[PDB]
Amino acid sequence: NQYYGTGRRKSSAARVFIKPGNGKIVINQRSLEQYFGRETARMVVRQPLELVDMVEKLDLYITVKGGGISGQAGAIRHGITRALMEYDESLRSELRKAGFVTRDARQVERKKVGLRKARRRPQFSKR
Amino acid sequence: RKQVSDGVAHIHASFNNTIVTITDRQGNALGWATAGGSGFRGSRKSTPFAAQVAAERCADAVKEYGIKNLEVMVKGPGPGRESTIRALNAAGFRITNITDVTPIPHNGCRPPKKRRV
Amino acid sequence: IKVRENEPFDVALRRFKRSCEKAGVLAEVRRREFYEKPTTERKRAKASAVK
Amino acid sequence: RRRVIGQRKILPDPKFGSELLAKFVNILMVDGKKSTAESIVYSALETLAQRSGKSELEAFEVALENVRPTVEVKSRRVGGSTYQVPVEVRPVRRNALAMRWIVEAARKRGDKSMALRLANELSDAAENKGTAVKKREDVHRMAEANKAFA
RNA sequence: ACUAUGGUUUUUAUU
Repeated sequence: NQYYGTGRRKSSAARVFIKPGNGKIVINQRSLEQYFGRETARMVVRQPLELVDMVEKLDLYITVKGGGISGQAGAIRHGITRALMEYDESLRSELRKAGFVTRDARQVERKKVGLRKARRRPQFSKR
Repeated sequence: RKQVSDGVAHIHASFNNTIVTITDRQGNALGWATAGGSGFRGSRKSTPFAAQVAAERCADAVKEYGIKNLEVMVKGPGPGRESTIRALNAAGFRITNITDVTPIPHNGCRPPKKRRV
Repeated sequence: IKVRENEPFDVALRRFKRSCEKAGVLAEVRRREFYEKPTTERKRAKASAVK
Repeated sequence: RRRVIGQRKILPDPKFGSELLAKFVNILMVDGKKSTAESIVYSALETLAQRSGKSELEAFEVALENVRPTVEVKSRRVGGSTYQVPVEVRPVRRNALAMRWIVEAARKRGDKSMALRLANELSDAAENKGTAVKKREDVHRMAEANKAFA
């Protein structure tokens, strides 16, 4: 059976399929370490995968487009947990235990009016 | 060179110092120590620790004269007036009595009143 | 208590928690018509003062 | 059991032999440019083993055993008074502070920057010599001249 | 009762 999960984060969108079978991982029809190797988020997608042990009995197939690498990796991590919680509903209790089934507390908000980036405090020295 | 066996310990606690002196069965001071002589300054000479090590250094100031029993005389209100006893209870000799007296008692002697005036 | 009480004493009398300023006091014998309670034993919550 | 512990946060490295790593490479790090602060792993100690003696298996372990903070002295409230007290250096800080405290000679020694600075300050720290050690025993005695209540 | 620690509030004007 083909267990499906979508995931999205900061202008990036991903789709994940999980199947029982041979322990392989494919992304955008490339190997997991074929074009990544220096990017600071390239390992965070492995966090939920050791919870059921890696690359011995489960087939992964990932597709992604849009945004940048830290967005794509966070979208893929939650797409993996949304597919993995269909494969076995008792993993829900274990994915909560590590924070991997929740949308993280960083998302894009609309531009606060004027004032450059509108987050910094302006000049208030007393001179 | 000889054992005195019996004597008296003289303690004082002030708001700016702590003093411990030990006397033989004839009233002769064999050794003395103060918290100011222990390197401390101001009201820090009245800390419970400075009072404990001043007593420990006074037990070290009588280590050879051979003591088995004594009584204690406690003077003054200073905060060192409890911790000074713990190093003397570890000096290796018995404490037969402790006479406790503070100067100029009046008006209830400043205990905590616990939600009273 | 540290420096606020020296004496020879590190012991304390345990009559002063949930007995004073309340129940009671600002609302003395206010409701339910009780006449036992810790509010009658509040005359034991003394000394404290004078040592 | 769901919400329990929660575990990890950081993981132990099989090759570095120290858990201080996640706070050791946080030193001289600006605008999030980590690789310009991580530039001392398998480089500076490879040079220390070519500037003072031989090997590097215990040099960073023993330097922070020789330079070890244990007490700190602050003005602290009892209400309304604010007595000076000695307090013990908190267990998660106790060996993680001194490695960030060697700065009052860094712009003066002329050691030719980063990994070559580290290859000289550790050979003083491994004898409790040189920078900031006179100030460490000055705090140790700032807590000896007054021990407060314990 | 103990952050050791800062002098004292100008002659005096009169929308």
